Amino acid sequence: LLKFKLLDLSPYIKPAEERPPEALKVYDVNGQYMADIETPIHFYEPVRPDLIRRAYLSALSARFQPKGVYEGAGKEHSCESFGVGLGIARIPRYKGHLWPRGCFAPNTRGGRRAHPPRPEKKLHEEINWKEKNLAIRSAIAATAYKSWVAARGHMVEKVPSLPLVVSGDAEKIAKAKEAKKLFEVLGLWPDVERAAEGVKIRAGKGKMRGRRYKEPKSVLVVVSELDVPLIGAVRNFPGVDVVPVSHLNMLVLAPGGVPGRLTLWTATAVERLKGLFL
Amino acid sequence: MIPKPVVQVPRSIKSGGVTKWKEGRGFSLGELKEVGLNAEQARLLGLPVDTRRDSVWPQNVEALRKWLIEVLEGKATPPEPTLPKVVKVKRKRGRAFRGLTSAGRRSRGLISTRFRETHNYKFKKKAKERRLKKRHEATKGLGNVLRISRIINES
Amino acid sequence: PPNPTGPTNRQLRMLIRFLRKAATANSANIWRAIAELVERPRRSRVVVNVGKLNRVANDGDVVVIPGKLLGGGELKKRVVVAAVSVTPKAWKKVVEAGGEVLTIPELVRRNPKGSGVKIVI
Amino acid sequence: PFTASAQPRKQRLSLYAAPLHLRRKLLNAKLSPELQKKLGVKRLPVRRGDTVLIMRGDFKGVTGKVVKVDLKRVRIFVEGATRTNSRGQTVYYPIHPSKVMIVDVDLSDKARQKLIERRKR
Amino acid sequence: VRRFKRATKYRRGSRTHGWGRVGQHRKSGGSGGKGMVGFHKHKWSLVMKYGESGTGWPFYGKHGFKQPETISVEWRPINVGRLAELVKELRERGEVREEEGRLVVDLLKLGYNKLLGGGHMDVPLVVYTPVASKAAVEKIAKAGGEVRIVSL
Amino acid sequence: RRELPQPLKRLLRLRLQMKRRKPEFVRIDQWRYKRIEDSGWRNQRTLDNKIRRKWKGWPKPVEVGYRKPAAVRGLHPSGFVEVLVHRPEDLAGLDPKVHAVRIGRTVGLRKRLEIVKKARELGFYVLNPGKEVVELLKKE
RNA sequence: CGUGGGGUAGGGGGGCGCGGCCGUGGGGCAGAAGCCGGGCCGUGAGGUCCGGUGGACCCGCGGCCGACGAAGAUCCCGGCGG
RNA sequence: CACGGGCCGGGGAGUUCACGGCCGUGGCGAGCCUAAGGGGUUCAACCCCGGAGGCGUAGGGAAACCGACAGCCCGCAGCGGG
RNA sequence: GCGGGGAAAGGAAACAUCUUAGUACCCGCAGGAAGGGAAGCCAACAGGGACCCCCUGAGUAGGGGCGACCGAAAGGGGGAUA
Ligand SMILES: [Mg+2]
Ligand SMILES: [Mg+2]
Ligand SMILES: [Mg+2]
Ligand SMILES: [Mg+2]
Ligand SMILES: [Mg+2]
Ligand SMILES: [Mg+2]
Ligand SMILES: [Mg+2]
Ligand SMILES: [Mg+2]
Ligand SMILES: [Mg+2]
Ligand SMILES: [Mg+2]
Ligand SMILES: [Mg+2]
Ligand SMILES: [Mg+2]
Ligand SMILES: [Mg+2]
Ligand SMILES: [Mg+2]
Ligand SMILES: [Mg+2]
Ligand SMILES: [Mg+2]
Ligand SMILES: [Mg+2]
Ligand SMILES: [Mg+2]
Ligand SMILES: [Mg+2]
Ligand SMILES: [Mg+2]
Ligand SMILES: [Mg+2]
Ligand SMILES: [Mg+2]
Ligand SMILES: [Mg+2]
Ligand SMILES: [Mg+2]
Repeated sequence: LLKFKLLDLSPYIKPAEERPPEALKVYDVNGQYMADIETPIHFYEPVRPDLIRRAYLSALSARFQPKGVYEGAGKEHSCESFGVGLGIARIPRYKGHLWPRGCFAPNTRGGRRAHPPRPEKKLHEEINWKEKNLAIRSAIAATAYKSWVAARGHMVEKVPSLPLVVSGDAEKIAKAKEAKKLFEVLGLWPDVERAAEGVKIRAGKGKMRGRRYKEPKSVLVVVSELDVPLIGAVRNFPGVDVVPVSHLNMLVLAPGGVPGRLTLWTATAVERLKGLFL
Repeated sequence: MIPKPVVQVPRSIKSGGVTKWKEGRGFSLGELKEVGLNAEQARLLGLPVDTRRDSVWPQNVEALRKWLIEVLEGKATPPEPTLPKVVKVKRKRGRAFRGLTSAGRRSRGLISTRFRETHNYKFKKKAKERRLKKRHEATKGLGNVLRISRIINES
Repeated sequence: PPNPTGPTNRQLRMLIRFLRKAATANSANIWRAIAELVERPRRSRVVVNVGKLNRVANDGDVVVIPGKLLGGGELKKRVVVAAVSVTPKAWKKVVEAGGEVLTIPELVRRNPKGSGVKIVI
Repeated sequence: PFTASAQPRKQRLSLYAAPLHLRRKLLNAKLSPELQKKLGVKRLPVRRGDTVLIMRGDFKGVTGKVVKVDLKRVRIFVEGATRTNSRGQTVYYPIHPSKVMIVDVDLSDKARQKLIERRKR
Repeated sequence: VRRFKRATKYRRGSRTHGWGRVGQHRKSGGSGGKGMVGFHKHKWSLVMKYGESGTGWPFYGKHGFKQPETISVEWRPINVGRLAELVKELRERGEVREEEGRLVVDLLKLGYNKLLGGGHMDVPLVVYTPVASKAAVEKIAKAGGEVRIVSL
Repeated sequence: RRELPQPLKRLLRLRLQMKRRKPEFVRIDQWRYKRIEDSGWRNQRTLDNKIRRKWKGWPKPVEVGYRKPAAVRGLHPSGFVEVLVHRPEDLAGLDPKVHAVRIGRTVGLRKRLEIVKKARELGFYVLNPGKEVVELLKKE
């Protein structure tokens, strides 16, 4: 049924890293192995970085705001070209006491900008809904590989197993200290430490516009439903994103347009995932 | 859940006999008489009432009977009545100067034709479309460009 | 124009590489031809409906489609068909016609030389 | 009342153009642990007559009595953090209130006790 | 999806921007008028290339009249082979009632107003259609079904 | 300094000769005009361009005939492959026989000392220790 | 493998640089950007390093987006010459 | 002995929208896509709904009106035989 | 926002009908919105059911030196509902 999803190119092409297992390991709040669950069908999608990049670029481009200049900028002076015969160039000039001063042309000081940004410009890159959901399934499948997460740049040496799934009791934790303990026992605290130490003051003009700090991404937490206490428990960690499973999107699944994000799935979220994005 | 009336979309000659259903303006007087209310009682209960409609649809009658049974048995809360709850009438200044008297209405063409078909409406509508660069006004000569392109590409 | 670049899909790129290697190894020109037909630009890629298989195939035929197989029309023959991709309706029709749907690498592994395989575009 | 906007231009505009009753909030300084145990509060607005310990700068470690507070600059003159000009006159270094810790409280003002009780509540 | 560099990047440094040095980039005189103009004087060669010789019909002139769309019928026909596929899908989905020992199809319910004769019929089915072609009726009869002409 | 095989030695000597004979690529009148004195090469598409037409006695245009041998292209004049190092952890994964270390220009003196000591103890050829680092290590 | 190597207009292919954004990895008061001279690398756009000056920001790599590259317009503004 | 620039610094020119043709890729495929809009959200992002409508699936004719293929041959690739 | 008076430049590769455009502009008169609004309606023998605004119908019908070019309405989906 998924034979076209898993294209076996043996023998002339040597196989890559193994597909995610038929079951998923589950860990308790204490970080211990507890049980197994059947792997959802979303994890069998092949990783497609081009499709992931397209879907991510669409989701990011939907956020931009229209920019422009003043419509009359450089154009409201009383000016006029005085023709030839005065020994001077025939660009428009000031009419009044400032007469020979150039005016209105894009090459004149104070003149209009020739091709400024227009607020009617289309910044959003639309994507088909089926294509977007296919890219989301591909990114979810990419989270289950250790190679992709390491290539994205996460610290996954201490993680017991990917896809990383925790028990459903973790959703009741309502305190940042308890959530930090859970991250420490599950091996995600090194990646959160990487984000917290890798925050930096970015170079350029973004500091004046409110982009002074460029922070890395550490861990994406997936819960079953909205308003669980774990969201408020973990949302203050540096680089950590927490969403319910129905709110999964490319902006959290593939930051930078690259697949493979260190994801902590709850068991109830993994059960709920089987009827979404398909 | 307050039921919504279901009416037939009018079957045009262009359609060729394909008929569909739509949300009507309100329940008919015949449908309301089938359940034992008039327009005033229905509007007090909060139902939408269309005294103009002549049709009587059995699905509308059944939905009305069911919901009215829940309402009378207290398992449902009716909405506020479908009657005017506010009366805001502004003082009119310069009606003759703004052409709102009978002579002004006649000269603006509202006595004879619809507001959408009056000439001032056409002027304002085309002005708004050209200002916003809306559907057809984003390109001038769109029809002629299409005609020539169709001739060239379908020869 | 922007010249043909080849597919951006790494699955298609690996499948083309697989077909070229199989053709070189087995001295089967069919795999080379199939790879050349699969490498084609996206605006002129091969798509075949199941109804065309009714004409261009009889019972017991092994057919390779260098592109997508779409489910259109009715199928009344029993055929083994391999394709780059198969729509759900096409796979359903091929199955209830008694036939089989294979991947192109599966067909290559089953028949390394591609003897008797018919190219259908 | 100080902007809640996240934009640095709005933040700096609010801080610079805050009226005096808002600029009083910028004189808040941490109390010593002993003063915290005594009063039940963690911060108090620095007032003339308070004794503070300078925690940063060239005069770090110097404790003195606050001789002057300027709300406009949001600055305080601390006894001991001084120097001599070219003519020999002694001048005070303007210290930001956030760089000192209050070790003595001037509680002779009735309004100050009300503020203390409000913060201890 | 693939992305390409804009032409202006290549054209920076070239003086004329691809418009040539003799015939430079000028105003609408370089296009021979503004808009779709000149087709009877200096683009008549274009008219003779694409349209009818002599009259130049599709560019210029009238031909015939239009029957009013508000009084004409908008037809949505369906061929017999496509109908067979549709009835197969409906019977699989349980949408078909075998009312008289045969399948029953309503074209108006399905969204069609005319039955054509393209394709093959393989099952006995009764069709309710306001219009059916001769070959469509004959092929339905060969299948063993029947066409019933309803009145609009 | 770096030992190379014999074809690479011959190619390095040839690259030295080609660098000696390579012309400087300038636009017309770059010597004359101060507003274009420091500009890089510009292949100006003009009517009466004589550099492009390769007239004898004029400057020469940029061509791929002047390309140096590919096997030794981009090598340091000592023969080593230069690697930009911005901290002592950058030294991991480098081979001292093949690679030379070039410290980043904005690396501070404190980190430069550690980079130089680690690289020299590992046997790397450090190209640009710096005058201050050289004085400190001489003093040590 | 080629009795391949000139080329304006023009068509096609690749790359360098500038401002910002999404990621990723770093440098900086033991001295960032900028400026002056110099060595090395690259056919080249350009890169990189050294010495001086300077005093807080900046950069490598992958992706994306532009108010993105000047020698000239009796060009505009300013400064300054014979 | 054709016109422009005294010099230097900085500025200085193929933009965006609509529509159409085409190309390179990606999704789905006898079907493809939703628009306005609605619900939720960590709130212009994002998730879900919304198939109205548009294009394709059948053409011919001014219109009334009518309404469509696997039969044969040549033959590239490919396959099989010598 | 409402009522009234009301161009030309340009386009049509000349130009007058035309367009530009009931625009620029002018005169008068209101509100926080204005105007519209409750069938002497639309449809076609099947039925909708005041009005405004949004998406569509649609550059379709139609107007027009039938040239340039101009250009609905009914119907459907929504906001809202008296
Ligand atoms: Mg300006
Ligand atoms: Mg874009
Ligand atoms: Mg800078
Ligand atoms: Mg128009
Ligand atoms: Mg030309
Ligand atoms: Mg000429
Ligand atoms: Mg010119
Ligand atoms: Mg003529
Ligand atoms: Mg006639
Ligand atoms: Mg010449
Ligand atoms: Mg420096
Ligand atoms: Mg050549
Ligand atoms: Mg970059
Ligand atoms: Mg020039
Ligand atoms: Mg001057
Ligand atoms: Mg002078
Ligand atoms: Mg001249
Ligand atoms: Mg001159
Ligand atoms: Mg104009
Ligand atoms: Mg004219
Ligand atoms: Mg004229
Ligand atoms: Mg109002
Ligand atoms: Mg009113
Ligand atoms: Mg008009």
